[PDB]
Amino acid sequence: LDAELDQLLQGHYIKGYPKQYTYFLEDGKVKVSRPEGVKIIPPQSDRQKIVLQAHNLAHTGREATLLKIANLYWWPNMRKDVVKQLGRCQQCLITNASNKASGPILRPDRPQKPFDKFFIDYIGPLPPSQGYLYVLVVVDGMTGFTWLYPTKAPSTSATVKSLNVLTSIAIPKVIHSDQGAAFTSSTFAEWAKERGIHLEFSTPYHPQSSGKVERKNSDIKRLLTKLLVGRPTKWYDLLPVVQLALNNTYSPVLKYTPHQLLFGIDSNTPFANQDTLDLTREEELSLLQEIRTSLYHPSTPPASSRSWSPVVGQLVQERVARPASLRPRWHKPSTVLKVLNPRTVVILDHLGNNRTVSIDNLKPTSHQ
Amino acid sequence: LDAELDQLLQGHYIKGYPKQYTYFLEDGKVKVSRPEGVKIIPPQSDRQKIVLQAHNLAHTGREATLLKIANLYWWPNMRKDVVKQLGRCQQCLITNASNKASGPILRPDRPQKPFDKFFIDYIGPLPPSQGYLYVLVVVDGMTGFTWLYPTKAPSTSATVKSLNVLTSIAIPKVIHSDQGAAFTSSTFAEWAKERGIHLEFSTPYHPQSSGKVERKNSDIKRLLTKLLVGRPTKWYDLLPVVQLALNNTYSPVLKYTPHQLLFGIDSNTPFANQDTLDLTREEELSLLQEIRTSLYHPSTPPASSRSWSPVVGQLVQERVARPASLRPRWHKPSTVLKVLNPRTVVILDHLGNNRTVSIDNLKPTSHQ
Amino acid sequence: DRPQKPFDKFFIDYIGPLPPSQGYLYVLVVVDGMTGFTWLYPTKAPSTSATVKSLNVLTSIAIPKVIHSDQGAAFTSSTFAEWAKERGIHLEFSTPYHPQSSGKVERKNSDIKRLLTKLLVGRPTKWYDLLPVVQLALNNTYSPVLKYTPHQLLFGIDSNTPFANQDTLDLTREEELSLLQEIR
Amino acid sequence: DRPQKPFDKFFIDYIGPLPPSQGYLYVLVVVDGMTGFTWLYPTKAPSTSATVKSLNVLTSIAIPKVIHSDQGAAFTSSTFAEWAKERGIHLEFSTPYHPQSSGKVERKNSDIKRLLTKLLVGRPTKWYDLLPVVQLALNNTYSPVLKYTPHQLLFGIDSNTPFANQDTLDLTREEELSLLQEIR
DNA sequence: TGCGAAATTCCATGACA
DNA sequence: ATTGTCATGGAATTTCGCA
DNA sequence: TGCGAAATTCCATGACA
DNA sequence: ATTGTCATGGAATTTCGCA
Ligand SMILES: O=C1c2c(ccc(O)c2O)CN1Cc1cccc(Cl)c1F
Ligand SMILES: O=C1c2c(ccc(O)c2O)CN1Cc1cccc(Cl)c1F
Ligand SMILES: [Mg+2]
Ligand SMILES: [Mg+2]
Ligand SMILES: [Mg+2]
Ligand SMILES: [Mg+2]
Ligand SMILES: [Mg+2]
Ligand SMILES: [Mg+2]
Ligand SMILES: [N+]
Ligand SMILES: [N+]
Ligand SMILES: [Zn+2]
Ligand SMILES: [Zn+2]
Repeated sequence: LDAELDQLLQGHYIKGYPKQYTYFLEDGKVKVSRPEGVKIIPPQSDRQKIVLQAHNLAHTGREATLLKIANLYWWPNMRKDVVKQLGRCQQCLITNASNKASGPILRPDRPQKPFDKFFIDYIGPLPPSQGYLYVLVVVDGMTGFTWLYPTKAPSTSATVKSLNVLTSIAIPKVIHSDQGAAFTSSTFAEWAKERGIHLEFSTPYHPQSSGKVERKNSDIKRLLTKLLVGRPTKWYDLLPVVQLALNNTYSPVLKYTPHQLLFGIDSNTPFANQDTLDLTREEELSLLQEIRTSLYHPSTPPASSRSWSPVVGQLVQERVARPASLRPRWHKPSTVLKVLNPRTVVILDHLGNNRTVSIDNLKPTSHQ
Repeated sequence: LDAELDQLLQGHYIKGYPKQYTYFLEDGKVKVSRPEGVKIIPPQSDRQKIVLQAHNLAHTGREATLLKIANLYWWPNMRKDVVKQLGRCQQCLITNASNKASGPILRPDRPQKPFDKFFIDYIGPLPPSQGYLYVLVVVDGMTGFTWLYPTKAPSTSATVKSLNVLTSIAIPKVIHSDQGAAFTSSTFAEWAKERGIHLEFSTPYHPQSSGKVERKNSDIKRLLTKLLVGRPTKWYDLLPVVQLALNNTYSPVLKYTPHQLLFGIDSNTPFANQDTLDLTREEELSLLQEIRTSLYHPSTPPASSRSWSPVVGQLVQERVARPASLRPRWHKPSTVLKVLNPRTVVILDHLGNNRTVSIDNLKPTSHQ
Repeated sequence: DRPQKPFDKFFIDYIGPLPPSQGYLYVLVVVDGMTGFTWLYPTKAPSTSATVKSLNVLTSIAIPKVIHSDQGAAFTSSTFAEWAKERGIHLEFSTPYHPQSSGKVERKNSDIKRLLTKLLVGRPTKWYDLLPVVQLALNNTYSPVLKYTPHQLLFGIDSNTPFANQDTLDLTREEELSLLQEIR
Repeated sequence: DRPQKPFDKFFIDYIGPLPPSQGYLYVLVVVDGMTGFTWLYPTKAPSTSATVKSLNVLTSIAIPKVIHSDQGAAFTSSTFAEWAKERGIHLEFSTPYHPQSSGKVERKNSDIKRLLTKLLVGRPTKWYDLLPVVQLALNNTYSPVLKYTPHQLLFGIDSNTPFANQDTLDLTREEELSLLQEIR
């Protein structure tokens, strides 16, 4: 108010208003002659309303708001008040984009053994082939060995059917999947408890987390496409072929095929490797154990020059999953309860629940 | 054939087969004792068939194919024959991904004057508001000044309606648009010739080329979203508001609003800048001409470490636009007729036509 | 006193009734005081409501500090005053029976009536479609008192449509003949 | 001569007819010669066609160099020979009336019949659903001659389902009682 | 103990929709 | 309560064949 | 002729679907 | 016959106020 501004019009020094400028009166308003021209100094009790009117014109950020205000006013530390408003504009906070990138991705260790961890997923809908529309893909984490099953839907019932056939071979310690309807059902839960299999889920809307199997999907679609060039897309009869072809393909970085990492010896397929012809099986299995433990493993890449990593108690916002036309892309702010690892957090969510989410589906809330 | 392989079994030196290895016979086949073990040396007349069978197992690239062959054979310069096959596999060439990035983007000069160049586009479908579903967006290249019109469809007829109203203000030299149905129609062509307006089109499927207006779309959707927070999405009545709000918003890098770049003086809007209060109009227009010519202009960023730039006569492939499920993502190879600029080419296309396409919708054909 | 600027003052007025054209009967006429730039809007009536609808289009491009009008009904209504106040536009009326503008504006307004008259003869029904071409004409017309057209003073640049054949704007023998026939 | 390996030789054979279960009547039995690993496939008939359908599933996981069988119709058909030739699998027949395998295989095949018999009593109709659990049992069963189970020899690792209670595999008093009743 | 060429390894690119 | 992946083909680097 | 703080400029991020 | 763009908010840098 006029408290400070009275005390100024005479010529006493108030902290923040630099002494070397002349602060007069005119038209009933305190003014000042600043290099850029003459500007009104409003009373402190007017300042928030001003910053707010300027910000609301087009819901602009720090500079674009300041330049509007600067047109008519000066006062000390304008941007501090501007930023105060930006931090409280519900509408800006939930609609604006982030400009900080996620921290560098983790490269989890490879499962130590075949059957320690299965990654599973559906591809589809594909063009109908014999009344089939999807493929269940099951990928052993350690070996890359992959099983394919054609289904009529990405349903729990068809998942259970196919895995009953698969697990006739071995039972896996863990099965990791995303949060598809087929995997999160209680039926599937029961099906797994019945066998002492642990169900592991990806954070929601984050397929990188099923990267092992997602990546194998690419190879499956790619080979299927090539085999189908200038033919009708009858893929059902090619699943078996694509399966065997891929399980027996070399990985240039590893120098092994998934079949070899699984069995330690080629079967009767074309170009079968014969290097262990003179070893006993037991010597062979010895060599396999060795090969398994020394496979190349990548490491987290450098962080980008403007990433953020979550701190306990920080205000962060979850990305809205399927945002309606003309609706905000972000949820209201929420707090980081726990930091599970540098790329995964638990938050106290938009209702009042605990949610485990990927850092890729969060931004840090701006202006604190 | 056995020509060279006879001449070898005795012990004479053939170019390519190193002398220090022992080349025997066994089971009716030429063999050799290589550090990795004993491998068959097939006759030259068998080699292509072998490379082909190995490649076809899963349509693998250079190394993953070589490792299959190496399992049973050795001969001199295996990879040369492998690469020869990869270059002829129709199926691999049109299905595989590229691994070379485009050259660095161009930053075309800003139009010199208001009305030299309009960039136009449709946003929508939006939620229906008064029976309206789209917005025609028209953006002046030089100033950023934007006009908005609500329409019932992205049609030629509604484009013509809106531009008749707009061009009551001025007629533009050029109107740049993408290849939407509404802009490529002969009716629209005629509508423009009637006024001595030149129609300029983006390369197909390359919205970056309309970047000026695409980018303005973002701001329009963003402000509309904020103004609609917890209200029904009744956007029709907000067009006028969003228009005026955006035309009068500062660009932090430029330090001017589009309205100022257009008129050189603010109108009676909030926070109107008053710096030229004492200038005559003519002095003002003098200052505007100055401000216009000295605006910040960005420059092409550094090339990525693995980009390609098109050379006349090169084999390149156009990306299929809307590729069906399980169908290739690339067209057959074609030849670069002319290099319009480093990011734009004319090619002799997949039928037999000339096409002007963006380097972003091409890969260079692999293995020459 | 500070020099005159664009957006300082808009002068508005109705012209009509005219023969119907695509359903319309009137032209709201807006002329910028400083530049002489003209905007024209077709309306169905000289009402506050039609005025507001039209000025809402214009004022989403630029807002005048002052609107000047005569004491037409549409302009003196308290709805129209509420509108103007909402946008911080001051209203300004010439005293009844005594219209006063500025010479520039007077002259501009004159040209507008003449150029209309000229094109409604022969096609008295097809003017709605012609309003665009009329405005470009008026705004690329050279002003004797200033060295410059309104386009030039508004935008500070030459125009891609110069109207180099400063027109007749005058009724020929065949037009006086079928205008004294149509209005008889 | 080189040491024996997995995939060197698969021994195949039919078991049935059995009481219908989900429409099925037979079990195709595949046993790896080196490891003693067992795969079981349920079929509707001992036909070439059912054999091919089933072996197509298995051979999309691993392909044997040799298939050994008796002179069953399904295995001596020229369709079955065409199939095998297409996949580079050599066929091998024991002379009629004189079945010969290997002791390991003989013993494995024995366990298979016994363990089946044991579970079809009480639920002679519910075996289709049980084939998974049976295979895991057979493949995690310890072999006296080798230090190792077939799971271990196939994959070179311990199994998440060890079958630590080496079973009875023997018919109790209440089972001999309702098996000599059901088959009477 | 060094050269030219081949073989191997490196790694940015892009797609799992 | 969880976490990216890896075929690909030019280019960079190392190894091979010979002296 | 140099300090501490404020003001300005820089610029990677991401969305135009 | 053509071609990316620019609001955003932390951080890096420069300028201001004072001595
Ligand atoms: O595969 C799926 C998938 C998706 C949504 C829901 C599901 O249930 C899925 O399985 C998206 N998606 C493709 C995809 C897009 C981008 C990055 C990666 Cl890594 C990727 F895999
Ligand atoms: O706006 C359009 C648009 C599209 C397809 C056909 C049209 O006619 C369009 O107008 C896609 N698109 C969004 C978009 C995606 C990615 C980059 C940029 Cl720059 C971008 F603008
Ligand atoms: Mg999924
Ligand atoms: Mg997936
Ligand atoms: Mg478009
Ligand atoms: Mg667009
Ligand atoms: Mg009047
Ligand atoms: Mg038999
Ligand atoms: N890990
Ligand atoms: N340019
Ligand atoms: Zn806001
Ligand atoms: Zn191929």
